[PDB]
Amino acid sequence: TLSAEDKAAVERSKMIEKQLQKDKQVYRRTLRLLLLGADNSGKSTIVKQMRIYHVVKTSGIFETKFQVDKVNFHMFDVGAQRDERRKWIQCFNDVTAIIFVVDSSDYNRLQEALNDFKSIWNNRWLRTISVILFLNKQDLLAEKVLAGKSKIEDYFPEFARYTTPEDATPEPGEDPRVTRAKYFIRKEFVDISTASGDGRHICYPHFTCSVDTENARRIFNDCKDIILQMNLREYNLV
Amino acid sequence: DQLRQEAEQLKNQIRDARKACADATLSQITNNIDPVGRIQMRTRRTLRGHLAKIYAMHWGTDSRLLVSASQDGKLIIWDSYTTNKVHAIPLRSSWVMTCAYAPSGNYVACGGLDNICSIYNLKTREGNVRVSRELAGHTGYLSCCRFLDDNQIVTSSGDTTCALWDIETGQQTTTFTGHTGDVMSLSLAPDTRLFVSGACDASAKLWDVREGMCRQTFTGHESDINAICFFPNGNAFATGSDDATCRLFDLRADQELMTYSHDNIICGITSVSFSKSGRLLLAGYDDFNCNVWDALKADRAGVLAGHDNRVSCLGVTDDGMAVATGSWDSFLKIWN
Amino acid sequence: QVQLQESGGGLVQPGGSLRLSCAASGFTFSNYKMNWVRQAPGKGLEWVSDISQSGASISYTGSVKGRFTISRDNAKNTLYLQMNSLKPEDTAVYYCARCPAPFTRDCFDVTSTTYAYRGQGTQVTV
Amino acid sequence: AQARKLVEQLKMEANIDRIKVSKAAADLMAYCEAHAKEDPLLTPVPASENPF
Amino acid sequence: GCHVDSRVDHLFPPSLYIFVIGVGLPTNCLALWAAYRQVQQRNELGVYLMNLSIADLLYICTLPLWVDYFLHHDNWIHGPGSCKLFGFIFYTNIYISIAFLCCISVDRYLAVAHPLRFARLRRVKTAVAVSSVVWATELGANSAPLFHDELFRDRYNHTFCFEKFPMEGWVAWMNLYRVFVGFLFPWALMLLSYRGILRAVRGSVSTERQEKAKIKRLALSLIAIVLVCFAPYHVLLLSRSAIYLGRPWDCGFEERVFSAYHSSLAFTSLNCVADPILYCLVNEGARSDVAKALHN
Ligand SMILES: CC(C)CCC[C@@H](C)[C@H]1CC[C@H]2[C@@H]3CC=C4C[C@@H](O)CC[C@]4(C)[C@H]3CC[C@]12C
Ligand SMILES: CC(=O)OC[C@@H](O)COP(=O)(O)OCC[N+](C)(C)C
Ligand SMILES: CC(=O)OC[C@@H](O)COP(=O)(O)OCC[N+](C)(C)C
Repeated sequence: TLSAEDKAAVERSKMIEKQLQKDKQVYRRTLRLLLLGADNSGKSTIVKQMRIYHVVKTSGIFETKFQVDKVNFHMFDVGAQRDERRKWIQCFNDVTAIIFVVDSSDYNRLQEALNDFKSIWNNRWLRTISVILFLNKQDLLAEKVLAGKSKIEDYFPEFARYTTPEDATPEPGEDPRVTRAKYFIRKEFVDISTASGDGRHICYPHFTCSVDTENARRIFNDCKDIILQMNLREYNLV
Repeated sequence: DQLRQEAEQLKNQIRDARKACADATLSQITNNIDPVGRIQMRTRRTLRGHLAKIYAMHWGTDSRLLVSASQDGKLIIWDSYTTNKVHAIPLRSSWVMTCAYAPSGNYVACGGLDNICSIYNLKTREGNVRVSRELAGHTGYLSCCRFLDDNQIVTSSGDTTCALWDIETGQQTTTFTGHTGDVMSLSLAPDTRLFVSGACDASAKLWDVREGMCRQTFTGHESDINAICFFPNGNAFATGSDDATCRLFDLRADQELMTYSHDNIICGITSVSFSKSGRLLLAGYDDFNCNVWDALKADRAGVLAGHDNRVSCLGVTDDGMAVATGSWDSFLKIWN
Repeated sequence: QVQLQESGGGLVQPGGSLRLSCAASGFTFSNYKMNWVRQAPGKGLEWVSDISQSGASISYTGSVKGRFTISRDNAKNTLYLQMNSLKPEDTAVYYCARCPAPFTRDCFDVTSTTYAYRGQGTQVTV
Repeated sequence: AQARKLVEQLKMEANIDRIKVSKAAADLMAYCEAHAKEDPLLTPVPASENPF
Repeated sequence: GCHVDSRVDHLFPPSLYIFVIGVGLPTNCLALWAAYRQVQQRNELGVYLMNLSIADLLYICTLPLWVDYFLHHDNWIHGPGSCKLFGFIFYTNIYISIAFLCCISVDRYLAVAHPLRFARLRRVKTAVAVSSVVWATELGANSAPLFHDELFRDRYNHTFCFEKFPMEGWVAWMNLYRVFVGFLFPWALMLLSYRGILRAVRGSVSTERQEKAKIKRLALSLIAIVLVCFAPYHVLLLSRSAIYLGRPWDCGFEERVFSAYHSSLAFTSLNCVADPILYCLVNEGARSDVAKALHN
């Protein structure tokens, strides 16, 4: 009894629904990551390395697609956007993880980086997103520690009264002072993460360098762990 | 500094004039109107099909097809009378947050975190969606754009600047600047000659399309402006800020008319729109609920409690027949 | 209008102390986290300290941790910042930043001269 | 100096044609009372006339 | 056949069956509703849960016929056409439930131990296909009974549907296949899947201690409930089959285990209570969802 136009509309709606379901399965198959960091963090080097190892000046978003173990990863980098990030950050409340690159060798700016990390961690819409903190540029930090021309106590006086954890195993080939400084920075970040995160919010601290070629492996492992955690709840395992 | 002293003197004079004119609260005069009855809106047909959060939507002239933008990078035309989807336009940029329906429906504009506005034609002879025009030049992300003519489009970007573009030449006809914070919401008067833009500086500025300069400014919200709507008469507008309060202002009086707030609301007004008569004000809140307030009494006419996530968009039809609200749960609900 | 006026400061010899008073008007002081930041000449802004809405939680930057003290009075909606043992490296313009939204402990009040809820600052020189 | 632009905008704000709030309130009330009948939301239309 | 009788046949079986019905009906419907909600979210786990709930509901609907069977001591009043179907529904629903529990365990093992792999397997379409294959294999591989008949009446005012204690060699071989394939193999697969899930959780440095121990508790309870519900019946069945295969038509065995057989069969029905509980109600989110739906 329905008119021919109505029937054509129903058929078109069914076709659109099928296409939307296919797009949904494609979207679910791939994983989407958000890359953030300071000016000195070295985001450009990391993204170039990822593009070349795992393959319009007003553009505001740079999307690089790489594959690890046949798992597609879409990393978004913010470009031509104003430094006011209180607004657009809300759009990334569905990303699987946020890879935040922090220059551990820049003491003057390590506290601003820590404050930004704290703000990201405590945001109302980002409390469900795990953060993969990458302390990049470790070579400069090690060189500065060996030279001794710069003292962490000038900016972090707690470093003076800090002792290397006994449980942790220091690298045999690394200077004890470098390991102690890295562990102190990681401890600060971990305390920031754990002060208000539990049950549905985890931070993964790792030490990496711009020259390292195994960052993709760590990112893939992080994503595997995050999907495991999500499935634990989605599959009623709790 | 002489400039600072002059600015302070002008601000003090404006404040004194406002205080003298605003002798008493406007609620006392309006209280003579009888209380409005219980408007218990009920859902009619929930919409599914989106795979991500819904951030924008606008009603067409025919009041039958409504555009909707989802963060997965899709624009879907939803038929209110049937729920069938007419057009589905994938976008190169996933993070699309703005979309609108042209008065004639010939063109649809959209934007996202990218600083490029994409316009497509839904009446292509071939029948395949194509990028009719790509407006570029903006420095920040597109927040919201509203149509006023089939030949020119007004858009607001995240660079604290609004731009009017001519679709024919594809260049910035004129630019509006002065905002300190990022422009969030936009609204055009019925004459399409004046428009009000809100930003994160807790101030709303009224500009003229032809003049190309700031006309008036409206402070009074405590926090960032998240939504802005024009009263049907066109001489007043209503804003919704992060302070969990809504304010109505008059372009002629240059003073606050009514304030809507309550102690139990500690979340911000994501969306604000007016009905055809303007008596009822609808506001979306982060608590997964929508509230309806009396424009003259600020009474809670009704509460829409059915929603599984944050309420990003809200709008009323040109004829006021029904209200469609979108949320982060990838669902749009129509209430009547 | 959201007005955030700063008062105090001046020239003090090394080893002295100062107290900067920040006065708020046009908004509820108790509903917002308050922040104090500094911007040294020829350098970017640096965050000094912050106080929660109720004042039960306070944090300080490592540079002046345990030396400066931040206190807020909701009766007069005023915020005090007392500085002790000034040094030449502390010469900078100090701003009273508000948090962008209420009922949230996360703030972004270190923006480069575009924040709306920051005041016009006090220049402390040593 | 950018402050010059700000003061130039401010001096224009003093040239607005201010109108007594009473007249605007009366006009708004008249508009609301005239358009109250034509608003379906304020007065729920019969289910038969409702497209939904 | 054999003079086999007992005073507990008319007390324990029917009381247990009425208990099972009364608690399954309120719970199985809610479990099916939760499974349908999960399917609407395109969570393939719901399909297996929905099929398990359907099988449980069918078993419950079949149960009251045996309640009449035990209300009047050992007799069948309905026709052969009736218990022809109902005794192939009753016996096969158990193994269907075990198969779907195994399917759930395998799906969760794939989800947890291999979060980023086997995307083609973890789909609603694939889940439906697997469920259809399971149903076809279960109804058709346990249909050998249907070839034969019922109402194997003897003296001592006894008549049996499938309970021909003086059984036949083919019944004994059917029983051997039942035990080994239907019961032990799915249970072993489920144990392996849950062991792999526990291994994956242990290897995860992100999971907290409390949730780690909670997962261990839930998995071990799920494993142990299957044994508690099904083992008592299966050991008795295997003993009967072995006795017959060694000493054909020597009915001296059922004289000592007649009551135990029926008690174990009734005890098996208790798994139609524990399954919906363990799979839907114990979950915090699902419990809250069903409570909200009921309170509305
Ligand atoms: C008549 C029937 C229901 C009686 C059977 C009782 C059930 C509830 C018993 C029997 C075996 C039990 C399990 C045996 C071992 C463990 C491991 C322990 O670390 C947590 C509890 C857990 C997982 C038990 C939970 C309860 C359990 C499943
Ligand atoms: C989800 C998945 O990977 O599927 C595995 C499952 O489908 C295997 O099915 P079976 O156990 O072989 O079914 C036979 C049933 N039985 C043994 C007679 C009770
Ligand atoms: C359908 C079929 O025939 O195959 C099923 C089988 O593949 C399932 O695999 P699991 O038993 O879960 O392996 C677990 C191994 N473990 C525990 C990690 C060491």
